[PDB]
Amino acid sequence: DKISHKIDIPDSAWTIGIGEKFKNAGHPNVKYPMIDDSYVQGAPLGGFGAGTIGRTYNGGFSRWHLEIGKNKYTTVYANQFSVFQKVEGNKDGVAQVLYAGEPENGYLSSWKWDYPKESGMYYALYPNSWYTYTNKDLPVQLAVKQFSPIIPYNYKETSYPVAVFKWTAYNPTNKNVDVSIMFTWQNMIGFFGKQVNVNSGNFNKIIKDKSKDSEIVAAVMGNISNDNEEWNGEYSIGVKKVPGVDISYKAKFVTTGDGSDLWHEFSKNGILDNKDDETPTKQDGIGSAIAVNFKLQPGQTIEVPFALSWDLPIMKFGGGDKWYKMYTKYFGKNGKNSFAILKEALNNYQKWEKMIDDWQKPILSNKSKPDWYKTALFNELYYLADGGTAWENGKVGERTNNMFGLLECFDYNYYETLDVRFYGSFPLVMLWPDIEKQVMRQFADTINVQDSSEFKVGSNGAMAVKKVQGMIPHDLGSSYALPWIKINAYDWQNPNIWKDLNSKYVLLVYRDYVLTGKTDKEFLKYTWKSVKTALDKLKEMDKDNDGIPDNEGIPDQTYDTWSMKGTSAYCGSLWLAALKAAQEIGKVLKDNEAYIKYNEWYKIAQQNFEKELWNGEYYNFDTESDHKDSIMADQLAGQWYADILRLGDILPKDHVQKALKKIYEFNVMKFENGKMGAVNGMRPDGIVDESDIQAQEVWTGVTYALASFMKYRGMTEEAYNTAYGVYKMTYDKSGKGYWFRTPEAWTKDGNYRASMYMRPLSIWSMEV
Ligand SMILES: O=S1(=O)O[C@@H]2[C@H](CO)[C@@H](O)[C@H](O)[C@@H](O)[C@@H]2O1
Ligand SMILES: [Ca+2]
Repeated sequence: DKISHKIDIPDSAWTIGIGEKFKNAGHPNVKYPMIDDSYVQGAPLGGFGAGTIGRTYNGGFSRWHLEIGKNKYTTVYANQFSVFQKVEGNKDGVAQVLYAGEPENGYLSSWKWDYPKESGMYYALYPNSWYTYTNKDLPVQLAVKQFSPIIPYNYKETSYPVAVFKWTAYNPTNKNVDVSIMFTWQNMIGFFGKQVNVNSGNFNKIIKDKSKDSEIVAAVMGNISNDNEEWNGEYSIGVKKVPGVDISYKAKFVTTGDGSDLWHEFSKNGILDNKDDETPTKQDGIGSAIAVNFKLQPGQTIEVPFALSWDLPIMKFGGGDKWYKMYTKYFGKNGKNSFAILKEALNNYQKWEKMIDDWQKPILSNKSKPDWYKTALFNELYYLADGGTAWENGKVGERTNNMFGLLECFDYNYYETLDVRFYGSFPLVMLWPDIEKQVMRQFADTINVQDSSEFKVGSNGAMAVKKVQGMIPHDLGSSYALPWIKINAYDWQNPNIWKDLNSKYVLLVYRDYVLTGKTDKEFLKYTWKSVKTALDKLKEMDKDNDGIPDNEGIPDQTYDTWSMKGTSAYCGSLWLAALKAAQEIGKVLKDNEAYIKYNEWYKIAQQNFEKELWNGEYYNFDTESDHKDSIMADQLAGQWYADILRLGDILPKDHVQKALKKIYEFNVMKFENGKMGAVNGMRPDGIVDESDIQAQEVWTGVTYALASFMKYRGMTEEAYNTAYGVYKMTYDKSGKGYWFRTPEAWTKDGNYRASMYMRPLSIWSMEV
């Protein structure tokens, strides 16, 4: 490998061999059907709300999130980079698709598949990823850096449906070598959303832009229709000319054929026919190809950028609503703007690389932090773009704001699940705070919505009211229904009786004020009525008059199957913290009566929480369950947020420290030797709590949250040891193969529940 000298991959990048077979992979541990797309994954391409495309470490464009809210795992085999090389003095060259695999649909048999093992590496430090190609039969070594411009505090380029592929080629040999690099792409108009005639009317065009020092050649893959539907728009691929390369292209090859129309050209001399052909297709699938050819002398390096864009301006949800995607603010809504997006990328990618470096540098340069932590911190961020992210720029057919939503996950297809976002929204408040405040305003606006229509609760078959006035919703809808319009899509349980949602809501509001500098009084004023309503409504659920809402021994908080009854450490502590936050907001907004009342409620509740739950070593799980003395990893969730919010001690420092040390000693170190995170419940005899499946699970996002709480309490070693098990399981050779699909949970056997999950974004709470 002579090429990793010529590029700049950070040591904290996650790495795997191209074509590597992973032997330990985990699978779902539930009986019901659940997504398992395998370990062949990579860092995604695409901005927020753009739809994303997962290109895997084997090279294939395989995890398709272009239909907003959906996960479709299928490799589109035509979509590839290929190489040709010919050593000066040899009669023939060699051509090779850079894909460690071969088609499963019978097509493109003429292409040279099966990129060999042990001949290159994949690296990822989101939003960047790289491939290196170090192959005994390719004398010129190649690398590519691929990315989308995902940039904190930037709401423009971060939205773009674009990717850049910056190639580097180096000749370590003593002979001249002819080299070509070819990007192929299928005209994917009709891949989803089109109910009949999926290819019909698709056509490809070639654009040559000859600006001084900025020559671009691109293919635009569109459809003859001007219909404004989710399916219609354009793809584009292209390249920018650099000194010493030439460009060639082929506008139309058939993807539902053997591929030789293209490949016989490429395999001869690495030069395409430059044949333009705008004829629309009927049934056949079609594609385009853009190539560069160059001669490298001994010792020579050259760099050349390609790009990909997708202008699919409309997202449709299953309940019928159609919305424009965010990037249309910058490029237009008519679906005929792929070239403009591509051109912007090819002309500005160096500036985008610097912007990414500038944001990653403070962390990367901090030599106190281990590399593994950096690997996880950056790579968990994949989910912000990959989680079905919806970011609207108007309803189709007809505002100041752009509504936003991130899915909980794909298996549980709910936008912004609040009990989860309490953990998973750290990166948004830290890095894209304007989006975070918009989401919270969305929740504020729902507080007094009432929908008295009844739904059947999935778990027990009881009927319940959809939305109760004064109760925060579980979620802002489903991609299968109507995001932002119809809330509480979740029906497996009744969230109107949950005991955590209203307290978490208030905590999130105050967090969002504190972590953006304690200056945004207008945000506190917008949300204040909803905060007061939320706490007042939750107070009504205190049936024994101890000042604390009572868990009911039935599904009533985020651990939906783990029954809490009476006062719980979890809900009780969140309540205490939410009261303290609201007192503070009352002081800021000069609402005396609120300050007065929430202080009184706090003092009573604090005294009783401590009396009811403090056992001398830790806080009991609850007051009334058979499992009341379980040690819960999340028992002091409210004090964790109180630390972040700078609200001081809700519980005594000594008792918090004892409890955290107990959780480390038990839930971490007695669970598979502390190598897999914090199990949720452990009995005081050191045996995992078997009262419910959730007690026997590690929750990745709970464990990262626990690690930040330990860190803030000076338990540095325990904090990183605790987090390390989650990193190991996710990313390491000894783990279970969950990279770019971190799950909610795993059991002690390492098998998982709910891949591609929002909660582990809580790792960013370790950077507070
Ligand atoms: O009912 S679920 O399967 O439970 C999931 C998690 C627990 O893993 C809950 O916290 C969340 O509120 C639910 O929307 C999910 O659907
Ligand atoms: Ca009570």
